[PDB]
Amino acid sequence: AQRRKEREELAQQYEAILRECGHGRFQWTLYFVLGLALMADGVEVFVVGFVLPSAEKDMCLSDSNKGMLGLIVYLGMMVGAFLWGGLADRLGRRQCLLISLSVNSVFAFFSSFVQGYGTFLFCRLLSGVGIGGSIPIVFSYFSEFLAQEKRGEHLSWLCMFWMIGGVYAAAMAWAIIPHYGWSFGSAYQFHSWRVFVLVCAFPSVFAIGALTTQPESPRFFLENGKHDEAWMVLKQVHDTNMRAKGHPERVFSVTHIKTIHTWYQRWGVRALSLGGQVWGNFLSCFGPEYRRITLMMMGVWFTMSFSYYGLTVWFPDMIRHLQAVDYASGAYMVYFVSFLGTLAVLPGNIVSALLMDKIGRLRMLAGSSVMSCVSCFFLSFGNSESAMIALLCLFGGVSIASWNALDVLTVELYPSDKRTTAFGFLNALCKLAAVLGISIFTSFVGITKAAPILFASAALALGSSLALKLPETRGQVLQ
Ligand SMILES: COc1ccccc1NC(=O)C[C@@H](C)Cc1cc(C)cc(C)c1
Ligand SMILES: Cc1cnccc1CN1C[C@@H](c2cc(F)c(F)c(F)c2)CC1=O
Repeated sequence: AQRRKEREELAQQYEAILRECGHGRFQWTLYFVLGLALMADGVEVFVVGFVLPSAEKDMCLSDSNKGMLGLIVYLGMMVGAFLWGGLADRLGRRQCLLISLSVNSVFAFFSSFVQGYGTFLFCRLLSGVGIGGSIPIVFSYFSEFLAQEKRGEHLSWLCMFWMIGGVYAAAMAWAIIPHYGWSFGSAYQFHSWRVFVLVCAFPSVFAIGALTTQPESPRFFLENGKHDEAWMVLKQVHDTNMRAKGHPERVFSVTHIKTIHTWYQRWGVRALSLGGQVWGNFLSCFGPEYRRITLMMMGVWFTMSFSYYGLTVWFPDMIRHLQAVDYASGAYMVYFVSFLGTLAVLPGNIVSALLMDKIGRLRMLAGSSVMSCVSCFFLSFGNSESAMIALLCLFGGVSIASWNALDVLTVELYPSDKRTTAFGFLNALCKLAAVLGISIFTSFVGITKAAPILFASAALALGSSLALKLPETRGQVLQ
């Protein structure tokens, strides 16, 4: 009872202080810094989705060792998302993001020098574990600096870096290793998979370097009884914004902010305390206040991720089938399709950013889910490569807005002390949905076109039906 009152006062005062600080240079600099980490995450997603499965053909492997790489790295990403999301509520957003990016970079670097398939599997699994935690931490970290007036608009532009990371991975795959033999022979002669792996690790290193310059989230400090650090961070934000805008004479007027109050044996007891706190935070999401919201968010996230990652493997096989049919009358195609998808998402991002705070998160999510279902059903009517590409671009452009709205809802539906835990759980569920979608839609290669399309459309329809029951968060202070 007392704690809820104190946290409500803290949220109100934090929104007032964010309004006093304003929006400007600091927020955009942090936006680029966190976009670097999102770009690294997109690079890893593309590498798991397209590079490794094609490389498995070159690396002669048994029938048992066909799906192995992608499956196990996605499982590592699923584990890491939950782990780092849980730890971010206890150690801090910046600290856990730095640790996860360091793990990802170190093991991506190590994977280049391996001389075995199993060692490469191990290194890439650990790299996936490191990279899994980026999205929840990045989104919560950036949201805790945005006022309620335009938080949704500024959060909607974060996925462009994920798209750019996918495009960068596709371009580097096409350039460094086009139709080459992935063997553990390459001799690191530039056109090598080792060189490709080394180049793919640059965004993570740059993200670490940039993130070392940014301050920890002051909301985390306030929620954990660190008044002075949060005050210093807020003063830094205010001074940066006012100096950038040409008003260095303005003085930060905030005085006091509401605050909430052998070696291996010690490490063990501290780690047990951390684990207990993380488990308690996870179990709190299924309490009487948040259980229904958690279940509905789980359903919507699972359906959207399942449909998207099913289509990501269904579409290239359909393109290959159409090309074969035309002929009977690789990497560059994937890169071109990724570039076109990144271009087509941009109008959807513009519309979502401009309408999120104007019409609300619920209407955006519902309309975009309905349009995504309609476009997924429309995908079945294409009968040529160009028509299929245009329909997929339309589907992506209409569907990205639902993802943006769901990110905003996930940020705003949970309290600050458990936001990253809930987001990490939902992102791990999304990774599981991606695994299931890829595995199931791979079995559909030999059957027909219509059935996978109908399956994905039904999943999107279920997600749209579930989206209607979520509560609206527009106009509220950040919990
Ligand atoms: C920007 O890409 C990516 C980003 C991150 C990871 C992978 C990719 N790339 C793909 O997954 C290939 C292709 C299916 C992307 C795509 C998606 C949509 C909805 C429409 C279009 C035209 C392309
Ligand atoms: C950035 C992000 C934020 N929150 C959760 C997950 C993510 C990462 N994404 C984006 C999603 C997506 C949706 C689309 F409709 C597209 F067209 C597209 F290309 C990609 C798929 C995914 O896993």
